[PDB]
Amino acid sequence: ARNKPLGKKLRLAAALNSNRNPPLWVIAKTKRRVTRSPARRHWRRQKLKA
Amino acid sequence: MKGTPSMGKHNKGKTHIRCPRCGRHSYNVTKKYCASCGWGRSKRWRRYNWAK
Amino acid sequence: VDVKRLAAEILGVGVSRVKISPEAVGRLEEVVTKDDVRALIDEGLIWAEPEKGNSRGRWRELHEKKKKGRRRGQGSRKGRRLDEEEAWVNKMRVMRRFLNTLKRQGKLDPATWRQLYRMVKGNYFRDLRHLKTYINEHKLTKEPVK
Amino acid sequence: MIKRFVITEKALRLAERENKITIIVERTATKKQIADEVQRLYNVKVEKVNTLITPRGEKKAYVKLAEGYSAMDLLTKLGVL
Amino acid sequence: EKKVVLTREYVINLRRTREVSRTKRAKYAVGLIRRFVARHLKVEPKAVKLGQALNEALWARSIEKPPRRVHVVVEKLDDGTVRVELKQ
RNA sequence: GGACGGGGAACGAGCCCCCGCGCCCGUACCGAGAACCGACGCAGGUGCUCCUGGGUGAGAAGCCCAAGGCGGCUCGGGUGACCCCGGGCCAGGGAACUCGGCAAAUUGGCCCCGUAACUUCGGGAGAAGGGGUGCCUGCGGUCUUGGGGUAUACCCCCGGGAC
RNA sequence: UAGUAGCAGCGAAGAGGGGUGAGAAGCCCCUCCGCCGGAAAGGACCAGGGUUUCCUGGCAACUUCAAUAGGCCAGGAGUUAG
RNA sequence: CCGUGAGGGAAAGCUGAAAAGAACCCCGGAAGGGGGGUGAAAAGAGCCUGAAACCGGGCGGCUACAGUGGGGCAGGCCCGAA
RNA sequence: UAGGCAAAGCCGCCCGGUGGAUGGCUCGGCUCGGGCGCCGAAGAAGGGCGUGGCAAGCUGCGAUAAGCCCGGGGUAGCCGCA
Ligand SMILES: [Mg+2]
Ligand SMILES: [Mg+2]
Ligand SMILES: [Mg+2]
Ligand SMILES: [Mg+2]
Ligand SMILES: [Mg+2]
Ligand SMILES: [Mg+2]
Ligand SMILES: [Mg+2]
Ligand SMILES: [Mg+2]
Ligand SMILES: [Mg+2]
Ligand SMILES: [Mg+2]
Ligand SMILES: [Mg+2]
Ligand SMILES: [Mg+2]
Ligand SMILES: [Mg+2]
Ligand SMILES: [Mg+2]
Ligand SMILES: [Mg+2]
Ligand SMILES: [Mg+2]
Ligand SMILES: [Mg+2]
Ligand SMILES: [Mg+2]
Ligand SMILES: [Mg+2]
Ligand SMILES: [Mg+2]
Ligand SMILES: [Mg+2]
Ligand SMILES: [Mg+2]
Ligand SMILES: [Mg+2]
Ligand SMILES: [Mg+2]
Ligand SMILES: [Mg+2]
Ligand SMILES: [Mg+2]
Ligand SMILES: [Zn+2]
Repeated sequence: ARNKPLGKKLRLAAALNSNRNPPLWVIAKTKRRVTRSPARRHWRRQKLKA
Repeated sequence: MKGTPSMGKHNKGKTHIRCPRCGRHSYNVTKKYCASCGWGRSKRWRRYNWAK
Repeated sequence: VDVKRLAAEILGVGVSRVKISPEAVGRLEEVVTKDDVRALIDEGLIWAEPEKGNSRGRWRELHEKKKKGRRRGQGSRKGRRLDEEEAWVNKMRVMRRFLNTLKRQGKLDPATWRQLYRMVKGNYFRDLRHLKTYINEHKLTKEPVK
Repeated sequence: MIKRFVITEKALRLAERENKITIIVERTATKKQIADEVQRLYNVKVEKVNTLITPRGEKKAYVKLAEGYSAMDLLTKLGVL
Repeated sequence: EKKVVLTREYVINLRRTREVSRTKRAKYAVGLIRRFVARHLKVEPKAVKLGQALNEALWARSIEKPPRRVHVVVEKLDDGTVRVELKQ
């Protein structure tokens, strides 16, 4: 939406911050055990109920 | 019309939003309480024995 | 970057009218800012094709023919052109201002003005020439009206 | 109150051209508080403060210094440049 | 810079375009000229290059009405590529 | 905003010049035949919700072209059998087809003439039926809109516009 | 089953030359050809979506084919009000 | 993650003793292949063992005038080390 | 006549690819027995958001944010899962 409430906007900021895979050194640190994050999503596939 | 065409009308409305007390997507903005925790119509937390 | 997107906004024209010279293919990949597109527009490697306006020579020729009376026959008409309601407004205004001027100056008495004013409203007179002919023929005024 | 400075390409162009320093402050800091913090911390004069809340949830303030103080000088004095 | 080693005039016949679908006739005629020149000049079809004036002649009446025949000039360059241009 | 009353001070404006302050939240982008919903980069739905040049035209109709955009309703090439989906034409006959004129076909705009039974007197009615229709060369009219003539209408002259 | 069905239908579509590149019908540029033009298509914008926006680079996966393209992937940036 | 919501709700364990996690050379656009190494053993990060279904190759028997599977007897070809 | 001699195809074995059974393992569960037993206006439980140099999740923590101070144990390493 063009016009947002700040409470809804802040929750979108939290989702935006967490949407990222684990860094490449974490994969090396864990010997390829930690490769994926559950907070990873696509905007078109998984919809936040914000 | 009750199937796919009527599904296209669910793009702009809303019945519930996020509840401040429990954080779930269960706050009824018209009835003005939470369908999960009961915030706004009951100061005690809503929880029933028939639900696991 | 897309040079045509930048160049169209500099030139103030559509992106469909922005032309990049094929000689400047090497310099496209180096352009970073709008100042770099401004350098190329000054050099003439980016310009804008002049826009098309629909030519009106055929229309302007045809409009003279239509004024002379060509191309308006029965086989060229599909709907209503003459306004019947609008014609009545001009018919009353032409005849009323003529009659009112005559009475205002004094050449027509208010009594004889009334019968003609009501005859105008009653659709007795086809046009102004008919009204002038009636006024001249019946001698409703001392001096003939042109 | 201040969290850090913004030294991006846009922020650096602003400092040289419009005498503006870009900072990240607390999300609840107002324009009155940001102007007071900048003047107190750095001993300059603020003309106006333009503030926005970024899509990542932070507050960014474009502080325009008054016309006797250099925005780039304060950046280079702090050592954050 | 590339030098010419053989020049010929050819009258390519495009009557076959009237036997294919109307919506691909002008593009089909490009294939006819490439296969014609490849056959007569003994090169592959990808080695043939079409001049701009020839292309405009093929597309002059849009995709459905290419010309029935074209008078062309074929030139074989020193490196092996053949150039075809409309006779003008 | 104005009026009508009461109270108060010795100052003082709705006029002119000058000075100060204006916090908080939104602001990117799509807004849809790929950014929303429908499990999809879905021929549906939401939103064509509001706006848009020229020619023909009654017309915001259709057709062609601007401004502006697009070739991304995200496979390409060859062949030119049967068969299928969509489309065109068909001599003579003219519903003989078929449950059934289903489907297709016919008519079609505008102008003029003309128009029945019946009727709740309003209608029926575009009833029905007949004729005209292009292009070119000239001659006129009814207005309209400015300017110039003594000149507010009329009359004369000049330029533009419509029928 | 089977390297088979489908990737037609709903009134647009491509072609030539050059450049990039390991690799080009498909990416970039020019020329031609076409479609919309009171709009499945141009301008604005609500809800909803939430970074899809911009820049750089890339092609293991995604896109009914390809790809050096990309709403994809990686990195960085971006929304200023009396 | 699914549903507007009340609510509903998965899949998914194992290198080696020690990374000693594969130096170096040729090829490839790259994934990667060959040679060469480490290790008791590739156990090679898609990592203990690694079945069947399934698919590819090699071998044995048949194969275009003969209607298929199971059993008994007879024969051909092939294997028949423990 | 039969063999050299073969198409497509069929059966068996071996090797390979796919797959993740089997076996071994186990910081997990389950059951039973014993104990202990309330927290909150001195603002709780629960939730949101944030917090790490490179950090997305979990765990911890709360703008003093994988942490600050004091004392006891513990002496040589430590900077959670990782
Ligand atoms: Mg969706
Ligand atoms: Mg409701
Ligand atoms: Mg005509
Ligand atoms: Mg009337
Ligand atoms: Mg905007
Ligand atoms: Mg699609
Ligand atoms: Mg245009
Ligand atoms: Mg296409
Ligand atoms: Mg017939
Ligand atoms: Mg019959
Ligand atoms: Mg019959
Ligand atoms: Mg019918
Ligand atoms: Mg097919
Ligand atoms: Mg085909
Ligand atoms: Mg059309
Ligand atoms: Mg058109
Ligand atoms: Mg129209
Ligand atoms: Mg639009
Ligand atoms: Mg890009
Ligand atoms: Mg983009
Ligand atoms: Mg992404
Ligand atoms: Mg603001
Ligand atoms: Mg294994
Ligand atoms: Mg033996
Ligand atoms: Mg065989
Ligand atoms: Mg808590
Ligand atoms: Zn609640």
